Order: sequence, then C-alpha cells, then structure tokens
Amino acid sequence: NVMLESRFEKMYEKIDLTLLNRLLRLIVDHNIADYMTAKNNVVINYKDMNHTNSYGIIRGLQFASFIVQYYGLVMDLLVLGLHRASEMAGPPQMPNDFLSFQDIATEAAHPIRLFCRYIDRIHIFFRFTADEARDLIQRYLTEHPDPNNENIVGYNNKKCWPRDARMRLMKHDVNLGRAVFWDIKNRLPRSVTTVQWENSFVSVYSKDNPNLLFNMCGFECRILPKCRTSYEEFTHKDGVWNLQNEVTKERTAQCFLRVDDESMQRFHNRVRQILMASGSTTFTKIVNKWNTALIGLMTYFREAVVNTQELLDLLVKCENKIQTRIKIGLNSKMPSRFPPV
Amino acid sequence: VGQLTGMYRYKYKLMRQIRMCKDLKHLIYYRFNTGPVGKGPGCGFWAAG
Amino acid sequence: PTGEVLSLVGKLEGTRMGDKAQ
Amino acid sequence: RRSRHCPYLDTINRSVLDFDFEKLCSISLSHINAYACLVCGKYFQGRGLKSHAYIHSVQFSHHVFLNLHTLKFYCLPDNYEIIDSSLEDITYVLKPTFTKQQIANLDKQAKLSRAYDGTTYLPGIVGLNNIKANDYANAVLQALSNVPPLRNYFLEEDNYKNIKRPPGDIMFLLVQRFGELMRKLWNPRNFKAHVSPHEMLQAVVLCSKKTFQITKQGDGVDFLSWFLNALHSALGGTKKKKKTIVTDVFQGSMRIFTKKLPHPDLPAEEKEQLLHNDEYQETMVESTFMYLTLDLPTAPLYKDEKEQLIIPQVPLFNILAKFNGITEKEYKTYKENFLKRFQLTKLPPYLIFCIKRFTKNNFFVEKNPTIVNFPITNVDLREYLSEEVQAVHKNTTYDLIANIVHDGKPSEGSYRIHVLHHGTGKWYELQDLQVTDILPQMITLSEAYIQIWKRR
Amino acid sequence: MDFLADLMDNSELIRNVTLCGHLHHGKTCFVDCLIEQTHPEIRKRYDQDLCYTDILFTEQERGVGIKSTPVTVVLPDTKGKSYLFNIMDTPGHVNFSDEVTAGLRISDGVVLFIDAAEGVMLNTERLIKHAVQERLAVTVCINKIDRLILELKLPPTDAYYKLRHIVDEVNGLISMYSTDENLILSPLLGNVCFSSSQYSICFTLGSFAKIYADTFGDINYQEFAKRLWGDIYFNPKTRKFTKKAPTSSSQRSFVEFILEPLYKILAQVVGDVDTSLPRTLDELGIHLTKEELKLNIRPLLRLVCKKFFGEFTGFVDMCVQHIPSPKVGAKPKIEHTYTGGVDSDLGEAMSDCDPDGPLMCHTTKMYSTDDGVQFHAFGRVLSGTIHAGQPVKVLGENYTLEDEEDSQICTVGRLWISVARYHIEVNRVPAGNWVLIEGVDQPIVKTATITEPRGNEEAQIFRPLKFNTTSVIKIAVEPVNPSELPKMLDGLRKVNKSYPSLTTKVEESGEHVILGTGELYLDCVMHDLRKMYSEIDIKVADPVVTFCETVVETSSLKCFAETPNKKNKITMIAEPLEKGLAEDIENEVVQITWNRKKLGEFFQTKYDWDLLAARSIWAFGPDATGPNILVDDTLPSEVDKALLGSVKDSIVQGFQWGTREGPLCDELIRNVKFKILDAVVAQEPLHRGGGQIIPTARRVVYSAFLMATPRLMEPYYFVEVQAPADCVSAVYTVLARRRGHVTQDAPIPGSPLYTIKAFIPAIDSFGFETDLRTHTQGQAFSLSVFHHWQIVPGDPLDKSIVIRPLEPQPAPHLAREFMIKTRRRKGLSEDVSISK
Amino acid sequence: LLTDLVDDNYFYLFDLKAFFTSKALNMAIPGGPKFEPLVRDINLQDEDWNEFNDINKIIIRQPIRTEYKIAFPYLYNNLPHHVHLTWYHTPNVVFIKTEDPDLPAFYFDPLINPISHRHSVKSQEPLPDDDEEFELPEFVEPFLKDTPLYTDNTANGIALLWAPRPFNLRSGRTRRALDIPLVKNWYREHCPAG
Amino acid sequence: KDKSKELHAIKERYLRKFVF
Ligand SMILES: O=P(O)(O)O[C@H]1[C@@H](OP(=O)(O)O)[C@@H](OP(=O)(O)O)[C@@H](OP(=O)(O)O)[C@@H](OP(=O)(O)O)[C@H]1OP(=O)(O)O
Repeated sequence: NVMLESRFEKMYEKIDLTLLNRLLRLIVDHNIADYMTAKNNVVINYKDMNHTNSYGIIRGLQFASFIVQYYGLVMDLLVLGLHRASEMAGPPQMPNDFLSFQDIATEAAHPIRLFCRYIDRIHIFFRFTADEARDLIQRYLTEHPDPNNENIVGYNNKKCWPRDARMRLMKHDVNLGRAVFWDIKNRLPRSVTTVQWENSFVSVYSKDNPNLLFNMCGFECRILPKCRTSYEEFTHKDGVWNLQNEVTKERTAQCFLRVDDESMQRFHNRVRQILMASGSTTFTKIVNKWNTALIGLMTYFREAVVNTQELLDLLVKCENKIQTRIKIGLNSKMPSRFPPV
Repeated sequence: VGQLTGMYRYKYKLMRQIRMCKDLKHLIYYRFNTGPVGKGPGCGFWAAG
Repeated sequence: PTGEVLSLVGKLEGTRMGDKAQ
Repeated sequence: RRSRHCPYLDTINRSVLDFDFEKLCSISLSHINAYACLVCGKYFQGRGLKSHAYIHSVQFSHHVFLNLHTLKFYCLPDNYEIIDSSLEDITYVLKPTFTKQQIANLDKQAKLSRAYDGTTYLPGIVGLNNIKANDYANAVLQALSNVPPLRNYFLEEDNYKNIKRPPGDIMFLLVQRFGELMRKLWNPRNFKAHVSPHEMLQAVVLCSKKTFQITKQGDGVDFLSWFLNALHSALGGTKKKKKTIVTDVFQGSMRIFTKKLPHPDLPAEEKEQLLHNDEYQETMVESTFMYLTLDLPTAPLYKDEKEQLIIPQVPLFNILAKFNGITEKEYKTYKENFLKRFQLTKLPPYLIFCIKRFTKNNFFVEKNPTIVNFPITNVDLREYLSEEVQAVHKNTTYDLIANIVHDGKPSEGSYRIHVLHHGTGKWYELQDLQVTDILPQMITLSEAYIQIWKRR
Repeated sequence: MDFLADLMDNSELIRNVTLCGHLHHGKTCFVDCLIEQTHPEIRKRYDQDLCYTDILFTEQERGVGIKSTPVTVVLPDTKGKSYLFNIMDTPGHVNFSDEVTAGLRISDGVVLFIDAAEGVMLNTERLIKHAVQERLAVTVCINKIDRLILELKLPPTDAYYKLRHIVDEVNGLISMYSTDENLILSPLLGNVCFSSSQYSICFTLGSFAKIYADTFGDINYQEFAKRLWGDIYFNPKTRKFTKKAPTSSSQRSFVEFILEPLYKILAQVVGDVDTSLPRTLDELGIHLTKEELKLNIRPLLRLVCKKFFGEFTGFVDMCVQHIPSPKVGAKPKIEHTYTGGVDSDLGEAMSDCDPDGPLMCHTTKMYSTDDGVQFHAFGRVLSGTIHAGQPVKVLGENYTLEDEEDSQICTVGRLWISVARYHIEVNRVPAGNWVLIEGVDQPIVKTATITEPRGNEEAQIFRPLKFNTTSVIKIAVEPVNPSELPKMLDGLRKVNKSYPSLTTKVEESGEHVILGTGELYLDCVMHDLRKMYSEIDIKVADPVVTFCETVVETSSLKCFAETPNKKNKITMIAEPLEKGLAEDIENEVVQITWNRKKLGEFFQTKYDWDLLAARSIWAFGPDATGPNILVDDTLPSEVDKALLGSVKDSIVQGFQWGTREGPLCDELIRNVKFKILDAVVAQEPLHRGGGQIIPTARRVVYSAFLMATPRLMEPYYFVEVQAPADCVSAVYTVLARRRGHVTQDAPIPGSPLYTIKAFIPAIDSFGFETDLRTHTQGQAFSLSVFHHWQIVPGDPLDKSIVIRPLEPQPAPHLAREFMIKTRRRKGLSEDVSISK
Repeated sequence: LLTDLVDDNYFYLFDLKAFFTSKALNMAIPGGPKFEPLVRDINLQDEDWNEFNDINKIIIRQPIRTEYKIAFPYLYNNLPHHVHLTWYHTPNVVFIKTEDPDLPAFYFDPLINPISHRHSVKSQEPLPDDDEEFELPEFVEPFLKDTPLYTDNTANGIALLWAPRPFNLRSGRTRRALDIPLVKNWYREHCPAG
Repeated sequence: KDKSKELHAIKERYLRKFVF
C-alpha cells in the first residue's frame, strides 16, 4: 500500500487566464467568467512599485478560493482520470461519500483507492498487487535505470519518528515509491501544474515496511496495523487513535498522531512576532495574543500535542519568554522568585 | 578559593579552576585518608591547587 | 517556588486529557 | 570441428547490449579477461573452467559470450570459439574502427543512419547520456566531437598510439578514452541511439584530481580550458611537442600591449615624470591562446523609457572590439590598474569564443544575460589583425559550427548545445538525451557561452 | 654503493632470507640494527625506536608490523666477506600471516626470531611449520637476551637453561613437520644465534669465539665455538674442555665464557656507571668519551654493546652457512613452486639460476606509491635479467599454456632495488635477486610470473600462493554516497592488490564483502581503503564470519534429477565423511592426481574402504583439494561404465559447483561424501551436453545434501593468551562468557607468565581481545587464528524456530538464525526451497 | 607518589590517543571523560533503515561496545574522521623486583615458573671428543673474571631501568616547581575500585 | 535486571547558580 502526499508547486502562479476563462465559461455564465478573469488581471501596487498581473491569479480576491477549488478539480481529472474520478464520485444521481464506493469491485478495480485534494495538497492512497507493483517498477526503471542504487539518496523521510517507526528505505520499496511518483507526475502536464519530489513524501507499507506514514493538515500520522507489529493494543496512551474496522467491529489498526515540524515552527514564529512587536504595548494585549495563539494550537491538535515531546518544551519555553517579557516590562532587573499569581 | 574569596562572581570562567581545585582534592584526600588515617582537616598536600 | 513554567515532558503524564473536563 | 555451427545465435538480444559501462567483472571486480554475456549484457570474470563466466553460463543458461579485448565470441558451457558474419556488427559496436576512406567521408554524409532500435539518427549528432547532472562536460565533448580535424585525428587509433609516455603520466588515460568515446559518437551503426560518456567521465575525474566531478556541474569555459590543456600534454613523448593536434587546430597567437596606469592621486608633473621613467609604459608581450575570451557589457540595471524591461543585446563586433590597437581595457587590480590593449597575430583554423558570463561580483556570482547579436554564416576578421600579419593570413572568414548556451541562473543551470551538421548544413540542438531541429536563424537568439568557428 | 650493484651478478654471494617470528619479537629492531650498522648517518633516537621498515603511517601508530618490507644491504662476514642480503622483514602478527607467505615464497632462508623471555609462541609454531612446508632452510635467533638479565634477573646457569629449553622446543617442533634430519638446531652448529636488538647485541658461538681469539690470540674460533655449548665444562687446571665437571660447582662452557661476561658487562653498565664502569671498559678495551658516559643507562648500554660486539657478523655467518644461495637453493624452490616441475626444460634451466637464461620473474608483492594510483610489483628473478623500459609478458594465476588469455604484454619501466625507506634505481637485475618492477601492475592482481615476449612460449606459471590459514571474517562495505560507488570499487581493487589474503566478492544482492583474518587485519584494510585508495566516505556492516554446510546422516531416499532434455537421469545419495579424512584432503595428504592403484590403497588402509569402491572415486570438491569427495557406486551391470565416463567430466563440474555454492545459505560445503547410485545417460553424443548435465548435477547434489540431515558449520579460532599467573581466572571467565572453552593452561618455563590455549567461536571472537585486555587491565594479551570448522548447535532447517531481531539467540536457536540472516544478507529467499 | 607500573599496557584504551578517538567519535570510555560532539551531524546521526544497515540481516552475539569502536576505529563505525590509532600492545615487561636487599641481584625468584630441564629425551648435539685435542692458552680467561657478577647497586640499578620517567634518568634538565604535576599519574590511571 | 540492560544497550545502539 503506497501513499503519495504532495502539492502542486506553483498552481496559483501558473493558472493561465485564457484557459481559466474557458474552464469557467464551462461551468458559469460567460459574463461572470469574464468578470472573474478580468478581476484577476489588475495592477499590483506596493509603495513606488507597480506592475500588471497577467499570468497568475490574485489570491486576495474574494472568489479566488472558488477558482482554486475549480482549477485543482481539473488537476484531479488529470490525475485520477475520468474513469476513476467517476468511480470515486459515484453515479451522478447517487453521489458517494468522501471516502466510499458504490461497490467493493469499484473500490478494488484501480490502484488509486483513496484521494483528497484539499486546496493544493493532494493525498493519494494506492493499493498495488505484486504483479502491478513489479510492472510499474520495471516501467519506471526502463527510462530511469539506477545501477548505483541511488534512489535512496533523495528519498524524503519523516525524521520525527524513530528509525524503527520511520519508513524503511528498502530497495524494492524505494523503487516502488519512485515509480508511483513518476507515474503520477507524468499524468499532469508540466505547464498547467507540476509535482516536485523534494516537496513531497511517498510512504509504502509492505512486508519490509510495517508503518504507513503521512502528514495531513499539520498532523504527522503513522498507522501501524495490529495484525503484524502490535505487541500490545494499549489504550492508556491518549495521543493514539484506535482505528476500527466498520464491518468486523474489531481492533485492526492503530494510528499514532504527532504535530508536524512546520506547525511547531509556525507557532514558534507567531510567539516570536508577538514578543518582538511588544515594545510600547500593554501586558494585557501581549497575554491576550499569547492566549489566543496557544488556545488555537491546543484546540486544533488536542491529541498530537502529547506525543510531540518537542512541542511541550516549545510551549513552556514560549510561556517563559512571555513571562520574562512582562517581568522586564515591570522592572529592568529580573526578579528571583516572581510569583505565578 | 571560591569560599574564601568569592572571585568567581567577577569571572565565571574562573569557575573552571575552582571546580578543578575541588576535583584534585577528591583525588588527593581519598588517596590520603585511606589507611588508618580517617577524614579530617589534616591533609596538607597543597602543590596541586 | 521560582514560578518558572517547567516542561511537563514526563511530568503529569499519568493522567489522561479527558480528566477535569465536562 | 564444432565451431561455426552454434545453435544459440538466435539467443543474442542486441537491445540490452550496452558496452558503455566499465569493462570490469560484475562479481570479481577484475578488469582482466572481461567477458560480456551477450544474452544478458553483464560482464564477468572471464572464459575458463571454474570461472565466473562459466558459472553464469551454467546458471542462467546463457551460452554466447563476447571477449571485451580480443573481440571474439565463445560458448562457455562447452567453451569453444564462434565465428559468424552476423556477429561482426556487435564487434563493430564494441570497437568501432574507421578506415581512412570512411574517415574523410564523414563530412560528406547526408543519410539518416538506422540503429538496432529503429531510432534514426545522424552520426556525430548523438545524445550524451547525463549521469549525475554534468551537462557542461557533455556539451564541451559534443562541441569538440563536432570539430572535423580533431575528429579525424581521434577516429584512428594509430594517430595517438605508440607515443612515449612518462611512467607516472595518467594523462594518456584522458586522451586514449576520448578517442573511444568520439568513435562511439560517430559510429553510424550504434545499437542505441544515444551514447553514455560514463566511461570517459571516470578518466576526467581521475585526471583532474577530484575537480569537475560527475555529481557537480562546473563551468564549461573552465572545463574546456582544462581539457584542451590536458590533451595537449597527453600528446607527445616525455616532453610536450610544440605542434600537437590541439595547437594547430585551436591555438592562435595574440599580442598584448600592457601599459601600467599611474595612481590617480599623484601630481600632474609627478604623473608625467613617472610616465617618462619607463615604469608606466607599454610592453609588447606576445602570447598564444586556445580560445578568445570576450567580455560582455554590463546589464542596463534599469527599465527603458519606452519599452520597460527590454532584454539587453549587443552586436558581436562590439564584443569583438577587443584585440585591436584602437581600443583599450582598464584592467583593475587591488594593487594598481593597467591598460592592456590586445592585437591578434595568428588566427587559428578553428577559433573558440568564450563569452564571459558567471562573473563574481563583490558578494556573489551573477550571469550577464546580454544577448549576443552575431551572424551564423559569414564574418571577417581582417579588421582585427595587425597590418604586418594581414598579408600572412589571407583568410579571415569564420562560420559558426558549434554553440553552447546556458539556461538558468548560475546557481543551477543547464548547458544546451547547437551543432551545425557539416554534411547537410542543418542545425540540431541536443540537451543530453533530447535532440531537436532548431532553425538556423533561431540559433543567434540565445545566451551564448561557448562557440566554435571554422575558417574553411 | 656501486659494490652493492656489482655484487648482484654473482648468485653465490647473495642470501635471500626472511625474518619471521611471533608478534613483537624484535625482527624490525634487528633490521634497524643492521641498517644502522650499514648506514653511518642513520641512528635511532635515545627514547624512540628506529623502526626503519615500519614505513606505513599505520605501523608508526599501531606499533605493529602490517606489511612485509624488503631490505637489500651488504653485510660483512666474520672473515670480512661482504655478502649481499635480501631481508624480508615480515609482520609478526598472526592475522598478517599471509603477508609472511608473500615474502616466504621468494626467500631461500628463514630466520625465526624468538623472544628469550616469552619463548616459543603461537605464530612461531605456525611459521616454522609453514616454512618447513615450503622446504626452506630454518635458522633460529633468540632476540631480547637482556630480558633474562635486566627483567628476570635469572642466574647465568638458569639463563642457559632457559635458552636450552627454547632451542630444544623448536627442535621438537620441526621434527613434527620435517623428515630431514639436517633441520636440527644448535648454536654450536651455527643454526642458532643470540641477540638483543634493543641494545645492539648479536653473537653466535663462532662470533663470540672470534672476539675471544681477537682479544687473546692463538685460538681457533671454529674449534672454540665447537665447545661453547652444552654439558661441556672448562678445567683451568689442564686448560682443557671436559665432559665432566672439574669441580663441584663448575659452570658450563657457555655459562662461564659467554653468559658470564655478558651478565657482568650489563651489570656494570646498568649499576656501576660512576664507580667501576671506566675500569671494566679499560679491561674490555672499550674507550668512551666523557660525553658518552653522560648518557642514560639504555643509550649507554646500547653504545657499549655496539663497541664491544661491533658488527652483526654472527647473523651474517649463520645465514651464509645455513641458508642456501639462489644458485644452489633454486632446485627445491623450483620443485615446490613451478607448476611444470623440475623435469621441464624451463624448470631445468631455472634450476641453474642462470643470469643469461630466459627471463622468469615471480612477483609476490604489490607495493603502492605515495599517491596510491600506481602500484609497483615486487618479485624474485629466477632466470635471466630484467631491463628497464623493456616489453615483457606478464602471466596470471589462471594462465595456462593452452590459454594465452590471462597474459598481457607490458613494458617494464624503471626498476628499483628496494631497501625499506629508500629505493635505488637500477638498469638490470640478474637472476636470484629481488626487484621492484614498475609498469606491470595492470595485469597483476595477486601473484604473477614475468617472462619475455615472443620467446620461451612454453612457459607455465608458478604455483598460486598458498596461505597458512583460511580467511573467514566477512565485512560488507558500501559507499556513503552511492554516486561514489565506482571509486570504492576502484579502492577495492587496490586493496585486493595490496593484501595477499584479501578476498573482495560482490554478492547477489549487491553487497560487496571483504574477507579478512581478524579484527586488526580488517581494521587496517578499511584504513587503507578509506585514507589512501578510495578517499571517500564508507559504510561498514557489522563483522560476520563465513559458514559452511555439512551432513550428519545418510540421505533417507535416493535423490534423482533429470535434465531438461528429459533423457539423462542422475540418482545420488549423500553421506558424511569420516573424522580427519576432510582434513587429510585439505592438508594435501592425498591428491586426486595420485596414481589410481595407490589412491584406492590409501582409503583401503587408513579408512578400510573397499578397493573397488575406493577406486571408484571420481574427484574432490569444490576444489582439487576440497574437503568433499564424489564417489561412484553405480551397479556395473546396470550402467555402462564407458558411456558413464563420457559425462564424467560434466558431473565433476556440476559436483564442484554445487559443493562450492551450498543450498542452505549459499556457502561452502564441507565433510560430505556424495555417492552416485544410478546413471541414465542419453546414448546420443549431443543429448548429453554439459550445459544440461552440470545444472542437473548441481540440482541432484542439492537434493541429496538436503535429504541428508543438513547442519551449519562455523569457524572456531584457536586463541593463546600470555597473562600473569593471577590473571588466568579472568581469562577463564572471559572465554566462558564468549562461548569458549580452555584446552590448556601451562606456565611458561622461565617466566611467571602462563599461556592459556583455548578454542573460541569466530563469530564470538569480535571484541574478545578488547574484552580480555580491558578486564585484565592490559595484563593479558591474546592472538587469535582460525583453527577448524565445527558444527553449530541446533537444527538449521527447523521452520518452527522464531528469531527475535536484536537478541542473542540461545544455542539451539543459533544454527537456524545463522542461516536465515545470512540468506537475507545474500539476497536469497526467506527459507530453503527444497522443491527447487 | 609513584605507581609501580612497569609498562603502559595498563593504559590499553585509557591513554591519550584513545581519549582523542572517543572525543572524535562522540562516545566515551567508561572511565574516560565525556565531550561535546566534534561535529553535530544530528540529521546523519539517526540514519534511515537502509537495506545495508538492516537489523534483520545483523547477527547479534556480543554488543559492540564503545571500547570496540575505539580499539579498531576504522572497522567498527562509519565516518571515522579525526580519529587516532592507539598503540596495539607493548610486550609485557616481565620485571621482578627484589623484596630483600640481602639476596643476590641475579636470583631465580620463586615468581618464575621453574624451568625444569627435562631428561626424558637425551639431548644429542655434535660435540667433539672431550679433553683430547683443544687446549686453551694460559693467557686466556673469561673476559671479566676479576669483576664480580653483581655489586650492591646492581639490583637497584636494574630496578632504576623500570622506573617512572623522572627516576629512570641519570641526568636531565631542571624544571620549575609549577611544571611538575605530582598527581598527574594518579588520575591518568584507572580510578581505584570501591 | 542486568540481562535487560544488555538488550537495552543493543536497542539504543541500533534503534544564576554556581555549581562547585
Ligand atoms: O566533597 P565536597 O562536598 O566538596 O566536600 C568535601 C567532603 O565532604 P562531604 O563528605 O560533605 O562531601 C570531604 O569529606 P568526606 O567526603 O571525606 O566525608 C572533605 O572532608 P574530609 O575528607 O576531611 O572528611 C572536605 O573537607 P575539607 O576539604 O574542608 O577537609 C570537603 O568538605 P567541606 O568542603 O564541606 O568542608
């Protein structure tokens, strides 16, 4: 089972206005499409600098999101293909759920079994039979031979997990990941969009790899099925999602959550810009900004915090920085036994 | 020297010497107060410090 | 007594996150 | 006599037969008695009982093998020689030997040669397979392979064989493998449409002492200079010859008038007396060059009044305003400035122009994107020669035959090459594997970096 | 300088000797003493040793000899006959025993260095046995005599007793390997020399008698030396040597005349510098300046022993008398080394060591340069001369007269006579000498023969180098950056050229495994690979040992395999071999090339095999001397013997290949006897082709071996440790911890140290040396050498056994685990496919 | 103030070169010091589960200790940079110091295992016909017969050879009181047990 | 206890104020 998480590198900056206008006229009135595409072509100004935006879209437009959600949809038809997209979406009179199929045969009739595009980050889950995986590997190696076994060099991995819990860069598994990524990249024309290997992660689960890794919506997720490498189905650990099979109603897998490094860095930078822009500012405003940021992070993750042991240190360090800022505001000389009241 | 003078307050790197002078003591005292001689304020091997 | 916010990595890990919530 | 009646001739698959790899055993790593299994294309220790080739023959059921050095075929399970006419092509793939009749007929060829895979290709215009993103070396090697006299010299082994070598001179390894790659490029019966320079890149890395590595991509000008200087040393006995194949083809003679500019913060009377002191006067110094380095004008740094963001361009003759007595170039040094006006003396039969890009400013390295405006058909350098040598050189017209172009910022950029087919007169560009037919007019609208010109 | 070059023409005035001995016994220091004697400007520092031959950076840091070093120098004799000596200073470490053999093949004589205090050790016994195998002359030098005086403080009678015990033990060791009685040793015979290279002492009985005759005159130093050892006493009442003690406490002749003056001079120098040293130096005729008496005890002792003893003429006369010159010593060397034998015309010509004969070199070493990109071959010239800048024909280990494929013509560049630190360039090197040949490195891998081209076409190769011990330690080596994979391979090639016993092999999965003898050997190999040859980052896997495969029971059912032609059927059974028979094959006690009538008689006598059944032996596997035997047992009336003999060769190759590649974990097969019970060969000549029989022969071998009860065999190292008597229990504890059992614990006679001899698993010997030295706080030291293959406990085919990663499995779980992981390391399948 | 160590075999992996190796390799000998890593390389410290370093292919018998990676640094760990090779093994200096002055300097101490010259095999060597042909001149005597075998200073002179650095010298250069670390060898050796 | 110490070691290998 191979999962490819990636993102269209510069979709916003590469949406051709004429093609976008045609695609919008496909779905909306030509007057509305012309208005939207003309609104996307205006003079961008900043201080003394100004130019005209004639290639990309302007994301500050109120309807721009719609455009993105439309343009990315087209990319899905380029990735999934019309047949698989129709299988996923179901019949037009009986639309399917988010992750469901009308029949089991439709589910098992294509390598691509799960897909979610989000805004620009596509997560795809393929299930490959040994013959299909071997055929894809040979097809990829036909035009990309690797006598030196160099496919392991640039293969991205989720370093936040230990070596055993990480993805294991075995030769066959790495070859399959590269083959899957190359197959996906070949579908999308290089001009309408593109997928970059460095800014993407492919994780495969096989006999060699027991853990299925990915990252979505700031969550570093790892599924370890109970069948193979679950010594104990512990429930006390509250940062672990306990996946269940809806048919057997039995314990089958186990999901470990973790806060992504990018989310931690974003929170740290938010606290930094709270602190550094706090010279002639009231203590109440600084504490309110800190509280808002902290409650946003903690109520967004709510489980990935406990497993991310680095996030706890980051949070307490940021709290100490805020309290030190307040104390320095009160008096230049730092206190020795300042109270928490 | 740290207890007698307290010169580490004006130079923290000097602590490196101080921690060494205690360390040497542990090297010497436990070689000194080994036999019938026990712990006490009698050791006078002051060359190291 | 210092008032410094100490990290709870390994501290207060016995309790769940559902405690003291209604 | 069981030879000449082998039943395994149908077993050979010429598609997987790639001889561009190193001739070392895949098991014992031994370069001696290298034997390639024609059924699978993998080299082995050698023919013989209890040998790796014999083991592979009795394991994979692969019977026909080709000796890499002796160029002879054997059946290993029985170990007897094989003689067949239809095998000759395979040998001609491994060791393409060109006769003197065929060598001179390569510049008059206008037939699209057929490979084993059906991908028709022109000899000489063959894509060099990128190994580890070192397309600068591929471009330079293609440009030098396009040179007719250098090719004809390197197509025949005895031209550069039986020359005395110093005992510790590995320089030969650079020139004996350049000929192999060049005869692989101009072979009109290749099994594969492309050619892998992986064998020569090893010699390039070893001879250069870890610089110009396969993984990294160095400057084309620097690599070209080093390669031309090393080939000159690699040819001849223990002492280098004045007239090698590189001197008579690429090297010309240029004269330099180096005048020392006085420091500006000096009295006028003191300035003129220093000029009179012979310390700050011109000193004619002759020299020889493998290529002419052409400085480009600085970028406009501003938008134009009417057409904002206009690409900067300069005519070639303005760039070639160098190398004459009229013009001067104030070369600045941290010690003092100098006035060095040049003057060409002897124009080489093949003139290489290296346009100065990737200039290191005070803080980083930036490429000058100025577009060179040059003709591709007819020029004249009679105005760029001194009157004394103008009579000696009756020919001053050069035709562009090869062009290097760098696309992208100096941090990471690709090296494309446009080569003029001498036989047909058409222009073909080849970026590694990719080969396309660019119109000759569209050649000059590129950020040229290295060019090769033929005086005919 | 020029006399050295002009001395090479005379083959009678040349001695090719190799200085071999146990680790740290003074060979390098002895060569340093010889160099200082020959070179006036080369003197050791007072504190640091000289270590002239220790030219590698590793040697000057590890303190252990790594590689053999050639030293070509002119040494005066006792009479003053300046002989030319080619000394091969070989490493004393057992792991580098192969490095000795490279220098042992091109040497006509062996100088066994023995420490006086330690005595005979492991590597000493191994080296005397091996040298006797190559039929080399053996002379013994007891180095570090001062350790009996300045360390043990033994009485002179007890020092003589220790020396006599040392000499008599080597005599009892050579008798176990040499049938010739001339290999006996005795200092009065000139075989045994005494020395202390730290203080520049070097005397035999003849040399010390010569010193006596120079001091007093009118003395026959030969006759005097004839009575300077053994139970012979001196009576001054008659001034005569008597076999009976003249008095009650009459000391022996050696004690009274040799050991007594040495004891007294050392005692005066180390205890009485200020009081009695000038007086005893005037008595001895030694004059030391006022500044030379200001030196510390050790430099002063070395200087005073240099003055009193002078040149190392005792070593020279011992080597000259008891080590044959190349002219006279060529015939046994040619017989034991040349493949064509002495009966061949080329062999007969080479037996005369003619400098004007056809060129025939024998390269055994390959020395790298400063930059490491060029290698210089090193070998002995046996016939003719080699000239600089001359085209020659370089053969190979696989070259045969029928196959000119392995021979490449190369031009010999500059030639050097190599003496340790420096090399003197020469034009020609006559026969019987040692030469550094430049320009012939490319065709040479390990060992080659250099001859002339376009002439002497009937020139075979010398025998491939035969090593004392098998290399079983295996380490997988990859590049950190796969982009730099070729360089590692290049570097691999270089180490393969630089280490005679190194074996670099690429596996099915793509792992490049290096074979070495021990931890220090492989450590040096990787240092050379990383620092001078590859110059790239390298990843090294955990060390592992090679395994073999054997059987313990007869195959339950007759195993049949039929060719894809469906016309040839082979039915075979597998039986284990008797105890010691596999060792007899390995030791070349019996060869398949023996006459068939007596070949069967060997098995009928020592093993009582049936004469007809023993005569049915086909061949040994997987090599000519491999420990696996293939025996025919087909019913004569059921299989046509003449027709069966047609495919006999193909079955032999199939057997050899199948035994070389085992079915269990793709490893060697040992101690198995395959009996061919039924053959059905297609009557048509073209339907019994080798390409079908050989794979079928391998398949039937695999099936029979699997049906017979498979077992894994692991190497067991023989470890001797020298430790203080208190540390014996600690050694016992460490060995018991590492699955090793002690076979003996004997005190060293003449020293408080005890030598403990034990057997340890090779895979359990990693860090055993470090564990022993650290636990005993450095007092105990161990040297480990491969001894014998032993069946690892447990059933290797037990599928029910579950293996836990990162846990040392119990004993019954070893044999299974040792298979599976090995298979995973080879890229093979998860389990043994019996149906295949 | 001096430990009665005869050779530096005591400092097997406890010497300066071993500590340099441990500092360069970021590990530490048990009795040795601990250092900040020479190069951080935290990303490369935790490498991925390659097929080469695959633990499923690794046979574990005795764990590779820090000492093993120091005894043979180029064999047991990857990237051995700025590493030092330690002296392998100085020969065991078997020095037996006298315990009583009233005993000959050259004495067969009971610490030596008895040589026990065996007579099971009658040692046969070529020795000429006794006391019939060779006779020494009257002026010929052993080289130093007047000189005694040992003086009173012989035992002390021999024991001075196997002495610490300042006490094995006959002369030398005068040092400063500052430049003489009296307890330098106390912590250079292993810490006393208990 | 000490038996698990070996396994833990194997796993770990493979997988203001003045203080006088
Ligand atoms: O080890 P420290 O904490 O630096 O203190 C030590 C220590 O006292 P502690 O036992 O409290 O550690 C010693 O005492 P013992 O370890 O031997 O009991 C020693 O004193 P003695 O060796 O004489 O007992 C010495 O004391 P001083 O150097 O003053 O003689 C000094 O204690 P203080 O530095 O606290 O006095």
